[PDB]
Amino acid sequence: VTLCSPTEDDWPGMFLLAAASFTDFIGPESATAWRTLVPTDGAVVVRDGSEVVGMALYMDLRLTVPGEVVLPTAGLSFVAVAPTHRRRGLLRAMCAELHRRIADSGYPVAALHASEGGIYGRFGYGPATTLHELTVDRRFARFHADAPGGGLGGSSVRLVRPTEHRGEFEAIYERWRQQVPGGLLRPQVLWDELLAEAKAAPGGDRESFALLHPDGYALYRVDRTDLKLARVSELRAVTADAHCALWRALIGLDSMERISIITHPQDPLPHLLTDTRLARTTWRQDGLWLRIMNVPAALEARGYAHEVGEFSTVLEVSDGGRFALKIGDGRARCTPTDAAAEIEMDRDVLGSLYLGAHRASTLAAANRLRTKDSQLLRRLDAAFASDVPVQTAFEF
Amino acid sequence: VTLCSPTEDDWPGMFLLAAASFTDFIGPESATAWRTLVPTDGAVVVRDGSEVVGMALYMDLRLTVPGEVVLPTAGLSFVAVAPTHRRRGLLRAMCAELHRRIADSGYPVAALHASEGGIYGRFGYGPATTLHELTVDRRFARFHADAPGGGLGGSSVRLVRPTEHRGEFEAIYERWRQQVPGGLLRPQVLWDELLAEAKAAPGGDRESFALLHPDGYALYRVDRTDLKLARVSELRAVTADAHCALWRALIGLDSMERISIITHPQDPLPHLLTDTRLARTTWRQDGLWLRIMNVPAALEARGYAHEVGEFSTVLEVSDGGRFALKIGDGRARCTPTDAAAEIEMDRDVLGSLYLGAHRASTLAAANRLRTKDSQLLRRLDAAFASDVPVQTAFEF
Amino acid sequence: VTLCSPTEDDWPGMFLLAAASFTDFIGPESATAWRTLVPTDGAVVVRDGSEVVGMALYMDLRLTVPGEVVLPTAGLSFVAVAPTHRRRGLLRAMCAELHRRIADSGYPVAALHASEGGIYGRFGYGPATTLHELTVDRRFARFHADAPGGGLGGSSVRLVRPTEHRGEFEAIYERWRQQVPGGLLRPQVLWDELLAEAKAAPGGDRESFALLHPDGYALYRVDRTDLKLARVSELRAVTADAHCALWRALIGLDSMERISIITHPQDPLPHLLTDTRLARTTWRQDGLWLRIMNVPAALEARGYAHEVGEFSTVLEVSDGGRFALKIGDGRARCTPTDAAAEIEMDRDVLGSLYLGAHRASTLAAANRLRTKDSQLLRRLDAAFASDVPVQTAFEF
Amino acid sequence: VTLCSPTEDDWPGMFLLAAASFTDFIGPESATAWRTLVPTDGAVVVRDGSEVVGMALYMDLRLTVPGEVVLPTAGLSFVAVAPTHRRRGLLRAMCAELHRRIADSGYPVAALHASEGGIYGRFGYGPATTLHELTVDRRFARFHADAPGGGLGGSSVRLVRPTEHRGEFEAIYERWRQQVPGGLLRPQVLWDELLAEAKAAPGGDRESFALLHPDGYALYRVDRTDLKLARVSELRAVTADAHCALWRALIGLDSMERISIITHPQDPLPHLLTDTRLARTTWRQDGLWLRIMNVPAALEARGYAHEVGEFSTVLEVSDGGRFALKIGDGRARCTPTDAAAEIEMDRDVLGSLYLGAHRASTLAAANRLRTKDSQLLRRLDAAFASDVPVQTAFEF
Ligand SMILES: CC1=C(c2ccc(Cl)cc2)S(=O)(=O)N=C1NCCCN1CCc2ccccc2C1
Ligand SMILES: CC1=C(c2ccc(Cl)cc2)S(=O)(=O)N=C1NCCCN1CCc2ccccc2C1
Ligand SMILES: CC1=C(c2ccc(Cl)cc2)S(=O)(=O)N=C1NCCCN1CCc2ccccc2C1
Ligand SMILES: CC1=C(c2ccc(Cl)cc2)S(=O)(=O)N=C1NCCCN1CCc2ccccc2C1
Ligand SMILES: [Cl-]
Ligand SMILES: [Cl-]
Ligand SMILES: [Cl-]
Ligand SMILES: [Cl-]
Repeated sequence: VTLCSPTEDDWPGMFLLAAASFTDFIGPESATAWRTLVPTDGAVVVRDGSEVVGMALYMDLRLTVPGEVVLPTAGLSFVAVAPTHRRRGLLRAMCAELHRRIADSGYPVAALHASEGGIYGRFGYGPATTLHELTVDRRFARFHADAPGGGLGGSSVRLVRPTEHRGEFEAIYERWRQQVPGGLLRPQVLWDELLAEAKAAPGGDRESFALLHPDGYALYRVDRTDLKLARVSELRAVTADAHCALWRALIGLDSMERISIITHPQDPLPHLLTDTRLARTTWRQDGLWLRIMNVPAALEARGYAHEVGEFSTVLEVSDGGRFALKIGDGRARCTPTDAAAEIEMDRDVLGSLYLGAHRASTLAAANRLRTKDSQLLRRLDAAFASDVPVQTAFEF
Repeated sequence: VTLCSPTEDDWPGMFLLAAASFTDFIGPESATAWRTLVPTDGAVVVRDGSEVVGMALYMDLRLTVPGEVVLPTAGLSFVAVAPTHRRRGLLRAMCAELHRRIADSGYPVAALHASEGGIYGRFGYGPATTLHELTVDRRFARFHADAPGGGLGGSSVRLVRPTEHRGEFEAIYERWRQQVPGGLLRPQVLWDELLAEAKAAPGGDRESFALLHPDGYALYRVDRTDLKLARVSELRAVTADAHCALWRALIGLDSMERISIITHPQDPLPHLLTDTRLARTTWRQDGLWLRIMNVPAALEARGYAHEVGEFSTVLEVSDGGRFALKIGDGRARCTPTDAAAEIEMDRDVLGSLYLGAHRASTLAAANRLRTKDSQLLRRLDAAFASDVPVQTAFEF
Repeated sequence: VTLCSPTEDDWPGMFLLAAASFTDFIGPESATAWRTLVPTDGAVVVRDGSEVVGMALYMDLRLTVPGEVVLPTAGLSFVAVAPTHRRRGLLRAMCAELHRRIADSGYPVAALHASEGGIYGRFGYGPATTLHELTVDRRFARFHADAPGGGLGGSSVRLVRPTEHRGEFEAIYERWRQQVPGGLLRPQVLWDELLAEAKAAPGGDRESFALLHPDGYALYRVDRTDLKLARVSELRAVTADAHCALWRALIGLDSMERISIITHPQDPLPHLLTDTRLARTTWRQDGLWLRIMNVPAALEARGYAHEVGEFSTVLEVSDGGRFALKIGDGRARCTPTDAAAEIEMDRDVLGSLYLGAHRASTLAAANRLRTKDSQLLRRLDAAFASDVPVQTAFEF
Repeated sequence: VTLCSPTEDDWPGMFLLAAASFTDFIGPESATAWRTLVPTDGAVVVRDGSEVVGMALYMDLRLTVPGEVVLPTAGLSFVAVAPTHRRRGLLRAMCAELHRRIADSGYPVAALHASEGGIYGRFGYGPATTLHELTVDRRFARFHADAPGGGLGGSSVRLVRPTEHRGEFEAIYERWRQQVPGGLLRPQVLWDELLAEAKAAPGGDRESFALLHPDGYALYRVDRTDLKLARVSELRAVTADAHCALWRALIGLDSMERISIITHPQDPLPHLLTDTRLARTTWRQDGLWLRIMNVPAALEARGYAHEVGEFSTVLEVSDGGRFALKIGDGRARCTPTDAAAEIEMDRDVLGSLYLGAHRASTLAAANRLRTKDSQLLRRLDAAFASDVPVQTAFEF
């Protein structure tokens, strides 16, 4: 059993492993498109001794973090171990090799979407965004008097075919992703894939439509089995007017009983309606997971809340070093030290704090971060918070 | 049709209306116990012209708000209009009369639990706490290495009969409620009621048991139909050790598949486990609703976050006046002014901000609070936040 | 933490532990009745250091094994560890103490019903009977021309109240249990309990009725929620005529859609009908578990199939010794030896073979019993088989 | 209404009748492939008077029976009567004609799979194999210490594409079918059909994968709707090592919650696991049905258990004659006699005994076989039993 970078001849075997490992396997053609984001030496395989019995790779991504800072990010994906070779340490060996390559290549952070929640914490990844499914019973939905875009005249939203307005979606999404923590740059190939998913499939998904505003769009389709459910696959809005206008149009889908969307916990939708309860949370789960590869680079690159006054502390990451951390005027300086630690946490915990989705004091209450200073906790809560709520861009 | 305070002879008619209006009607005996919290002139009825066709009352409560400040609070309850007298303006008339009496009596706030989410916003109530149901598949649940109380020796938790340890539950709960925003004083009669609900009922609920720690307790029972589900009706813990220890014991219920609890969005439970996903959010809803009766009294009484630096603004509540609001050193001063408003919101919106459950910037994104200054929004978000997360005490 | 025999003062604490551990806890009064079968020193408890945090006991039973031989049998029951004291080795300590007492008292076998299937194998217990639920859609059920009791005249079965024919049920059951492997003597107190379960409960089970034949009876009741399902709680028949007659009567329950029974895999019911498929197997599970305490006493006491010719072998039980085993003329002699083993198995595997419910060759195919001689396997299969199929008497 | 052998021009009408009669109708192309197994004069049709209103045929098969003896077997299939011509005696007429041709052609046995369980007993067919669905919750599944193939090093199983390893599956299956009662020779055309079913269908079944061992294979696919269920369509293993290894790999399908298989009642899978209950029996049904066409040829051809000592009896089959039956040294001699019968049974009952799936004493308890000698019953039980458990090859 040996570990190495795959040659072109290894890819059919990798696709076989993938097809048997991921029920949602996107298939050879789509896999090949996403492959254009995998750098040279971004992939490892494990051959028996011959067929591939393990694989993993990362893609070159661009992640927005608080303060509208964009970080090069290694996006782990296509991770699989053959059902015949479980419990043999293959995942650990593959992850170790990739992390070495990712660190040596100069990525400050790595990221992934987790197939299960109990696997990646031990490799330093913490859940950093939260997915929130809202299901609206639109038959009762009525907008509040305060909601934007309620006046007389024409509507600002248009019902369109997705493939005919690619440029407008691209430009709107590019604006969104640069200003929202969790945003990812979506390259041309991923727009090819997205629009391909928009068309109907025989025995599969129904046709997708779009609602288009100058400052926002929604892509939706009727559910394949529940014909009174419309599923919004993606809603991106850059202003409050655009967000409200798009939801007015969606609630105008009179043939539907329910509209569902995977969104974030701070989606203002419930407050747009006269009955906030109509926007039911039907599902909650971790979204993006983060491993901080370089602690000082990551902590210095991020913007911090201006409201908290300047403060200094000493942070130890359980293996990843000890640092004097000074935060003031929305910026951090993070330098080596051997002074006594005031805060301790595992590497994964820092990932969970990093985008502002989890509060330091909540993690402290579970003893995932240790300190004897509750004032320090309040300061970390406040500093690491994000002005603009953390969102999830797209799964990879 | 006339409106007045009920006499003793009106109560049988009120119980009839209640039994037909609330499927969860606690019954005459329990209603009579809760009645001991209703002040003289705390109730109104509407007679036809004779039977009672409308009723409403408030109870004298004590609500903890951020900064561990306890406010006298009028708790609206037992609100009903006969199915024969709908759409006749009875609710509006009853609420107006009660609010007048509540304001004249000197309550700074009123509160309630809403039967539906679309009714009480127009009377000035905003949802101020959030209920979060977690369902844990305990068969996979394993505690993180970091979690408290994992070492060798004896356990600190005892399995006990609720009725034999009333004093210990009372004292633990009293500690909890004084330090947590949303906490309510639970008087002797409500402990009588709680322990009465603990016993089994023929054809009804099963017997309740308790898990008792020096600094926490849990009350639970097996679900009446799903015999592999244990429902935690109440878990109150004053330290992280107590909270973890109680959950270790609950996950030790080997005869169960699932443990469910109605808790709050910042419950650290998910982070106690090696797989955070096992703590599934199965339900989300508004808890306590708040109407601020006196804006300056309420805003001055509350503690504010020390992290935000001193700032001043002008707040208009849509009918309830305009105020110069100065916040600094964790305190507010709130005085009358005719200077131009920098922030505007309806009265209900202020209730939703008041305990820290909803962010000003989220409400702004729905246009429920209007300002042209985003720095001011960040400052309000930070100031109104609560060090200790907002929780829900008990339904009334 | 200490282990000892309970005093009278320990029983309230034991009932508390029981009520919290067994959702089907029969309650103090019934527990007290079953207690009459627990010998002096038949119970152990574990106190903290004080409350009981662990308990286990055995009852004095009489088990029929093949050849209509009745063995004194220690029936483990009421086994529980507090949810607060899991993973502390309490079960292992309690089982070790009880097994020592059971062995020293002279029981050749111990037995139990398992709450879960993965717990008791490591303590030497193997599943020895198989429960088979049959559900008959009686609306299509038609008896085969060959089936007994189809001729003209009066019926031999009577519809009766269970409490008025106790003596007849007792005598029929006593005949059944003496001739069927798996049969248990049912003492007077267990008949008191059975007939008490026969009456209706407010909000609980419906009233039970009986169908009575000179050589058989059935006890049944309509399901509490599914009113078109009749559940046969117990059917005991000593002749084929009685068994068929009782099923003719049950299929005569014209108000029902379905009749269900927990029976054994060799129940002839399917073959009584013109469509064997109508007797659907809706559930399959282990029934009685057996631990052979004394290998030679147990193997010598049992009758063996006369069809297999005399043969000799050497059997090793993984800890419980090595024996020269000679089987011929339906009898075994089983003596100590140090000669090379021809068959090896763990103690639990022998329990699974002992009543004839599992074939040696099936267990060999899972490598639970090791031999290099397939002729020996065939001989063991044949010898250990039971003329009269293995059944399950009652749960304890 | 006349009955005759179909001409080429009758087949479109037969396919129409088939498409309207079998919801699982394999379609014209597949029907045409299976047709290659139908001998000249192996089919009958009934025309109105013109369209076909009835049809039936048999295929030339090779069935393995105990003692690894292979018998030519007429496999009835494609049996249908038009919904317009029910209750007209068409089935009886078609079956009578085919049985005459089958008997005259020299087949000792005929066989079928029954659409319903109440139809074929009256034509002499008895259910002779038993299908057992096991559903494994693989998330809890852990192998016993005794289970084969648990040691260190590489795995012996490979994950492969079915179409690329046809030869290896063929050879493994050929070994299996020759040594297992119930085995059927699978000709080249049926391997063409099987591998065609392996590919994905748009709006239909998902792609199939294989797990390949030198001495065994499994074919499986994810369920089309339940994406956490993997269905094993076929598992064939010639050694215990191969069977265990294949199940280790299947339980290694970490993306699945459950693995299901249609197997037989003696599958050792449950005993491979530390918790035998995890292998849940979720479904039970008759598999292959057998009609013995020639009683002495069938009874003489079969091998019998060597364990039972030589014995003689007189068997009457209700229409099919009376015979002196002598069984000894694993062989039977079966000759005509007019001596008094000691055992009587219908022809279908003998089919149910023939492969060892049903015990003579179980059938006696339902009065489906009559004798006044219980020693004789024990001898028949033992003699007709099969060393190697009866299995079901493939449906036809
Ligand atoms: C984009 C994508 C793939 C892909 C394919 C080829 C290449 Cl070169 C790169 C990525 S995929 O793995 O086929 N499933 C994809 N998307 C669906 C949901 C994401 N899942 C997938 C399962 C899996 C497995 C380990 C780790 C994470 C996740 C997150
Ligand atoms: C404590 C209680 C009552 C009560 C009874 C008598 C007296 Cl004097 C005071 C309170 S109750 O109304 O019978 N239902 C109670 N509890 C159950 C859940 C609370 N629901 C109840 C329905 C209802 C109706 C309007 C407004 C709020 C809510 C919140
Ligand atoms: C008869 C009986 C009990 C009993 C009570 C008191 C005395 Cl002194 C003896 C027996 S019981 O434990 O309350 N549940 C009983 N019957 C219901 C089903 C049996 N279950 C029960 C759960 C359990 C727990 C460990 C081991 C086995 C089994 C098998
Ligand atoms: C192989 C096969 C057919 C076939 C087709 C053409 C020829 Cl020439 C021979 C066989 S089939 O009848 O179309 N359905 C087949 N298989 C599916 C399951 C089997 N069912 C089928 C329904 C049916 C109808 C009566 C008797 C038995 C069974 C057992
Ligand atoms: Cl989002
Ligand atoms: Cl709460
Ligand atoms: Cl039984
Ligand atoms: Cl099979």
